[PDB]
Amino acid sequence: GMRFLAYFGHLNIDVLISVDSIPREGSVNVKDLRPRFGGTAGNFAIVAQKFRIPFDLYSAVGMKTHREYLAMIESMGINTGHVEKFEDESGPICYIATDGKKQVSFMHQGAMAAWAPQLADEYEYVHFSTGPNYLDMAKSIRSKIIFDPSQEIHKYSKDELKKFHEISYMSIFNDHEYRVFREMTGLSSPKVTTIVTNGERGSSLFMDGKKYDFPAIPSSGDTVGAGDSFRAGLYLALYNRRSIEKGMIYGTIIAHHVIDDGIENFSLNMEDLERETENYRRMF
Amino acid sequence: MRFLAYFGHLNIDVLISVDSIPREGSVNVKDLRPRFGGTAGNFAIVAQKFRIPFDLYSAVGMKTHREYLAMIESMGINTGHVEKFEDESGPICYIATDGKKQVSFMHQGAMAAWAPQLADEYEYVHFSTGPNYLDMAKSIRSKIIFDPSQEIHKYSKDELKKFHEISYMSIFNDHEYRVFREMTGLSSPKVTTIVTNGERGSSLFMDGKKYDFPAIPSSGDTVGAGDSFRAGLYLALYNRRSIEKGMIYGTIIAHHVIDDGIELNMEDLERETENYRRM
Repeated sequence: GMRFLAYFGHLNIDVLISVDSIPREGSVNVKDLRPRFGGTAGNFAIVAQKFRIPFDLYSAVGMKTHREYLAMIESMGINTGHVEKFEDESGPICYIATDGKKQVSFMHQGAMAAWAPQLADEYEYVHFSTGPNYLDMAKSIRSKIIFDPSQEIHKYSKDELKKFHEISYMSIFNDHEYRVFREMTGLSSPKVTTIVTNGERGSSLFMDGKKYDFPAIPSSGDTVGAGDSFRAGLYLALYNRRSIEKGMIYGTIIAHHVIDDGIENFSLNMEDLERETENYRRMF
Repeated sequence: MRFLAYFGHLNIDVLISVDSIPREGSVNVKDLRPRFGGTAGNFAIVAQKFRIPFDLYSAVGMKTHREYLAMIESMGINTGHVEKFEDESGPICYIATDGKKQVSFMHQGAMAAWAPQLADEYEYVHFSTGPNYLDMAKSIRSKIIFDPSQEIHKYSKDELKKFHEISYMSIFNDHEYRVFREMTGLSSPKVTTIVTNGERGSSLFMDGKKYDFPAIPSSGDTVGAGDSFRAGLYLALYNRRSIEKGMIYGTIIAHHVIDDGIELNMEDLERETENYRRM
């Protein structure tokens, strides 16, 4: 039987290393050390799971570093059957040294660089975010493909970018990545329906040769994973067979609540979401 | 009464290899691997190969040190006096390297939450790196070996002089001995003192004399060379040999670990020791 969504991304661990001053060379004392479990797949999964959106998470992790992350998401009821587990690898893991006035990130792909993804079953939607060899999978399947390259926009050639975009049902970018895309490809406007997020300011939808703007709801809190909350709202709409406008609004409202409340203490009933969505729609 | 209580770090070095360490932003990690080390760890590994009876005193955070404990336990090293903090991580050092340059981010973690208590009576107590061990040292009647190492700077002028005066022996590398003399204002030692100087060997300051022990020409991994030397020193002390014997034992064991690798018969050591004496 055909499933709803296969979602491809990273289950990244950020090791946050807080120091007074990052030196040029030599040692410095770590004031605070803590991990943050995230990445493109992880942040989506955690929010999407809270809404009971069906999805098969596709990723690759190194068991030298990712045992606790796997245990956490599995405890939330998230199926890790399509997450490749490399016993003698570490990663994806990023060591982030910070003083406030500077930041240095040491990114170890590890397991994600070792992975040869294979699409198991047939899906209505396949979301390709960060990771290896996605265009080879994209080309061969008949699913509605969402192209979401994020920080990996630079690894694709001009023809790979135009190809992946043209075969996609929708492409998603942030403001910077859209400029890089247009520039790398030579496309002035999108060939397919395209979402361009713009952090605190909101997001835009390029569709039918027109640009529709979705202003952000004022928020105050942790913005880490706000894009993934937004994507979870989009899929909530798609799952319920709602309009893309509805999906943009759902994403906007959900991103806002997760920033303000935090995903742990965040609940939201569909009745509120729907009322808030029609209010938003009438106002703009 | 037990032979030795050895205080130090069970340090995990997270070696992060990159093509170039950036001023800001990200960089891809070419190679990522752990190295289990520290003063307590490197000593414990070598000392256990010679079956020297010691009680390792340390503090580790279970968030990061479970595979380290696993390794030393599989070598037969008892971790009964290694404090195990469930909520803490560390001691752990994140070392970013590009060949030309290096940056270290040291997290004491469990070592910063440790309040050491000395359980049994010991003949020898070796205080290397960790908390201010002077409060313990003051109270005990054991033969104290003061080995401040990279933490020489944390002790005040009076603390350095005190710890040194109460010690049976003090041990330093060349840099730490300079630091020691400048902070305390002492031109020469007050108690028997060993000063190591890598490839140039080591010196024993005893009875107002300096006895030089040139190193045995080696080529290999120098990580833990000083800790191997200390294991040879305690091998002679365990077998009731003289200090001169310990210096030679240390010079030979260090050399063998550099050349032959960590992963020696007592009769072989006794003959090699005799051959060292005759140049």
